[PDB]
Amino acid sequence: SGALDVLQMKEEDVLKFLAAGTHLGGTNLDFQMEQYIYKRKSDGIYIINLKRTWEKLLLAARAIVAIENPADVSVISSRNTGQRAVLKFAAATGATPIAGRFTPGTFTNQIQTAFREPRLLVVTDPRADHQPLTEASYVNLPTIALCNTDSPLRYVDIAIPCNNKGAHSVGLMWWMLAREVLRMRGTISREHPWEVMPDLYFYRDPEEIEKEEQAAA
Amino acid sequence: MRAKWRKKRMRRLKRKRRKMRQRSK
Amino acid sequence: GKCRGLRTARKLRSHRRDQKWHDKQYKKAHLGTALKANPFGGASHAKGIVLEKVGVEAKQPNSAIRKCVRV
Amino acid sequence: VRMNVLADALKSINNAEKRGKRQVLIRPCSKVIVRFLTVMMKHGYIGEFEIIDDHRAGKIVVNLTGRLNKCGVISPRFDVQLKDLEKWQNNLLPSRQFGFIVLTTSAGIMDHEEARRKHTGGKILGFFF
Amino acid sequence: MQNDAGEFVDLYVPRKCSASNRIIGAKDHASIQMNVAEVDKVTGRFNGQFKTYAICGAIRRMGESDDSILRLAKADGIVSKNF
Amino acid sequence: KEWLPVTKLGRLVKDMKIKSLEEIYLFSLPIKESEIIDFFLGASLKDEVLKIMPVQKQTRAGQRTRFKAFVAIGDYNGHVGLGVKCSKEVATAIRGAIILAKLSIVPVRRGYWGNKIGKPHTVPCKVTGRCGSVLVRLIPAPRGTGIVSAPVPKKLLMMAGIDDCYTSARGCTATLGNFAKATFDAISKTYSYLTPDLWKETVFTKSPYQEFTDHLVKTHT
Amino acid sequence: TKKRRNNGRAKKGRGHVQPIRCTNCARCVPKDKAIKKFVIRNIVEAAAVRDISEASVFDAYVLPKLYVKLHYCVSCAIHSKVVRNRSREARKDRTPPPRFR
Amino acid sequence: GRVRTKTVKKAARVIIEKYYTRLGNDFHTNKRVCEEIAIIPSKKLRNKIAGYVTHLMKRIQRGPVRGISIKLQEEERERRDNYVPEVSALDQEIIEVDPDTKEMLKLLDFGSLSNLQVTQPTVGMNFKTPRG
RNA sequence: CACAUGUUCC
RNA sequence: GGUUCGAAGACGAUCAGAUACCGUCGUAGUUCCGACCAUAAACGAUGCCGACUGGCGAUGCGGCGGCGUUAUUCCCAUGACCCGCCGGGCAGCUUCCGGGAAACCAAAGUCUUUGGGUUCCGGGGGGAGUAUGGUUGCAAAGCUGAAACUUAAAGGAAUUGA
Ligand SMILES: [Zn+2]
Repeated sequence: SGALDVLQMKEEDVLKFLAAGTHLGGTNLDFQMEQYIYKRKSDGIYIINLKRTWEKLLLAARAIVAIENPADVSVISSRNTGQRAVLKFAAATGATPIAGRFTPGTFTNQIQTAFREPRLLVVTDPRADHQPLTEASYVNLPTIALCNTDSPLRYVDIAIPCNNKGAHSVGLMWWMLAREVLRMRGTISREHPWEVMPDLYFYRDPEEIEKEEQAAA
Repeated sequence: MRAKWRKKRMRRLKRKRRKMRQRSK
Repeated sequence: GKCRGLRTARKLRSHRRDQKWHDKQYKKAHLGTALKANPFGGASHAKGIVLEKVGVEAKQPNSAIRKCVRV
Repeated sequence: VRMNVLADALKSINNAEKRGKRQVLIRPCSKVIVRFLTVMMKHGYIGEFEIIDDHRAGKIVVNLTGRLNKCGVISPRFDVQLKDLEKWQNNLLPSRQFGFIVLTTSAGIMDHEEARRKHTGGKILGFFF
Repeated sequence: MQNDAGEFVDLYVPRKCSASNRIIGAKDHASIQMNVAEVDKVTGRFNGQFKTYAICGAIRRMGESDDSILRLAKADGIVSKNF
Repeated sequence: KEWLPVTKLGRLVKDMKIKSLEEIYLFSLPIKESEIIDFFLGASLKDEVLKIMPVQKQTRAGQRTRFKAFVAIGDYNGHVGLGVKCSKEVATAIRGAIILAKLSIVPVRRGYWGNKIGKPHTVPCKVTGRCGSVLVRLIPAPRGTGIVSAPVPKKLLMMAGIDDCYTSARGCTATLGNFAKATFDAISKTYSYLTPDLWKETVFTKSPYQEFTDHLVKTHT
Repeated sequence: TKKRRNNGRAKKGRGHVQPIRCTNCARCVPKDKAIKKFVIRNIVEAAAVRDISEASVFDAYVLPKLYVKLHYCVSCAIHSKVVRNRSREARKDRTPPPRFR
Repeated sequence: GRVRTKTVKKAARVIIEKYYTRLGNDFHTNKRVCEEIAIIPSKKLRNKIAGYVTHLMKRIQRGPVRGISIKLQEEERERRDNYVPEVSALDQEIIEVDPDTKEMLKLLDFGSLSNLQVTQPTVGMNFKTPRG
């Protein structure tokens, strides 16, 4: 990831970041997110640096690969946008998916049937999933978070600066991570592109599911 | 007894001692 | 202490001298009025003359009659 | 106003050490502070410092390591004999294995071990461990 | 910790924080044990060893836990030095 | 009778795979099983009850009274623990405090006073701990001095392995719950204070859960 | 103990403010301490607004409103239920109640 | 009050998720279906559970239910989750790019490309909500 | 518009 | 000089009684000038000077820079807005900095790891801010200020019932 031309920025990933609006930040700015931002455009939107996003995206990809057991990587999404992206990421990689309503006590209460013991916590949104960060303190848990400019850094341990508000920019970043964790371990060759198309990971609104069906009919 | 009126009672009592001591001199 | 000057010994000693008079034990042991009001006058024991025997009623809940002597 | 200069420098870098800053800036530069910083550096308590000598009282940037617990100052500078120098370090230093009391002597400014070697007393400056 | 005759005497040596250089306590349940995978230069694949770090729980609650790993990551060459 | 593990940290304890409880403290992993302590130090460990505190609350039909227990625990070499449990009945609270006391045992640091001959006996430096208004300080002491302290923290220093130490207590020490916890914090900070001997770069060994990540999946969940 | 950080008033740097009387009673209340209500209301609300309209000589005449700046004391406003007591965490909220009707 | 208690409700939840093909719509049939497949100690609870089942029936053909596990409705949701359209939502030949973000790519390596169209920035900063 | 007051122990 | 209000007082209600709360009057006073008086819950219940220790959005003044909308109109520059930066000015929000018995505190932190400087002030509760002495004041009263004796609690924060 450090000045290695195999892992530097790809042109195919540039057009994907811009079309999904991942470089578009929030209106406000958290003082820890002053190092991931190029400059604030007119209309008061900060611009997230995509190359530095890609560099932080690679460092978090080193985390899951270093975890020898793929099962105990807890991936949690609470907002309605992110359950569809995190479920197939856990299916493709081998991680543990949690889709909505994070029960308080899954990492602290032994009697619970959902008592999990991960080595890694991957968070779709720090504000939407602050509760998983609370039990990430009581148990020694390195934490990955998909942070926005507005997202605080309470008990996150590595952050990938992205747009976690837009639906297209949410599932694309997981489609980033689905490729890369399988690219250091041997599943995917880097010469040919990975065959799964990124609309599979994107959130489908119930209106959009209803919108789609008559064009198929 | 409020603390305000016991101070007022003291001043009425202190003034009474002022007149009583003054007539003897 | 509040003041920490290199030549504030007379300020520190005067403060400790004055604030000692506000202590109940120091003022009792260093005033003539406390020794004047003491019938013993610093004596551990003393001899007196019995003139009558007085019965003293007791205090709150524990109630009895205590036998005393006017010495 | 600013009565003591070393007291403000030592507490400024103690506040940074509690927060764990990598380096800290102190606003005045004095000969005593420069001598004070050289005492701690030979023992490896801090990272390497540098001064910015402008045409005023200069500014000192001191790189910090994580080896500092507390660097205090004793005011006023009480004179210390050789007889009660053990008494000073008994109630000020944490232990006899480590902890350094630095105090100015006629031979210069040095910690309490080197003052024992040269058999010279003087006025106390501060404590650090 | 040493004795006079040259033998280690403590029953264990505690860890140290990678960023703040403080020793991590035994009841610091918010401690981090990072594991950073290396990449082979030519094939771009996982090697097999670790580049592990250790951060105390105070840094996480103060919000520099991502920055602390990031600063060592430039120094250990994981992050591109231009960034 | 037989122990079945619940937390996956305790699974390696039953597989004869965790060599000591030191590397448990090395990685600051939480202990939530009282019998993990019983596997390593189940023989030399002893228990001693500090106080039975009959607290109560005012209800409409009288006062609801329950008994609060204070048990300090730990073998006389390297480890000491404290546990507080407030149950309905005295023996249940005493039994329930022992379980919580084993979960809260901490390693001690023993230092020398001046000269460094023999075995470490006293506190290596001046550490202190406090809760509420009770503040307790620990002072290094020469050999053969004994524990100069109040009787209740004296039992804790017997059970921590420290034979010589000078103490000083500031605050309302009649409250034994705060008086015992304030001392127990002070011993617990011995491995929280940085020592000039400890200035070397700590070599990182493999994580205990990492080293047997294949052993913890081939036989159970 | 201290109930309110601002002591139930907006006085922060003044130290002294002019008092104002109340609407129900004549209680002397400081201006920043008084519960101030400004009510925008018509002279007639539901029934009399209708029949006067056809009885008005001038067709399509808008009825003028009435503007009264109310000044209540602590005892008067609570007894008249202008404001009510809240929990210790609910006290710190100072946003107005939602306005839809 | 004809409010169903937790014992009646929880007994009716397990029946639906296990006997979807056996259950009907009208009250009297699934009353007798649940008679054989459930050990209900009294006739009163047998009518109450089957009656609450019938009220849950009207929720089933009108859409999904929160607290239920139906093998047929999850199959509808499973293929909808695995839907793949014929092109991606990322493949547009038209990408509108802010000029301030055009300075971003030019200082990077990937500055000038084929299908990047720079727009015109809005003049006059007006983005904050009015105070109050 | 008024609702003033009711010794001590668990 | 006294409009209004209004200690005292008068009268009418209420009540067992009102010498109170309610209502009608109403002296002193409340209004202006010249002199005393120096006491307030005179509060941020938080002495004054100096340094350090997170951010966040506001607001007052002054200064600096900048697309742009809008007036003199004939635009530069000045006004009114918008976007930032600087110094302190009153504040607010926020969090495991840290502290405190807690309430809570950017100070009430940088304290048993105790020392930047300098004043005032407290030693369980009453007696008592009392007596006496001194001093000021036309007076009211202001400042300083006990002891004899009595007492095992008084008190502060917080929890649960009533
Ligand atoms: Zn009023």
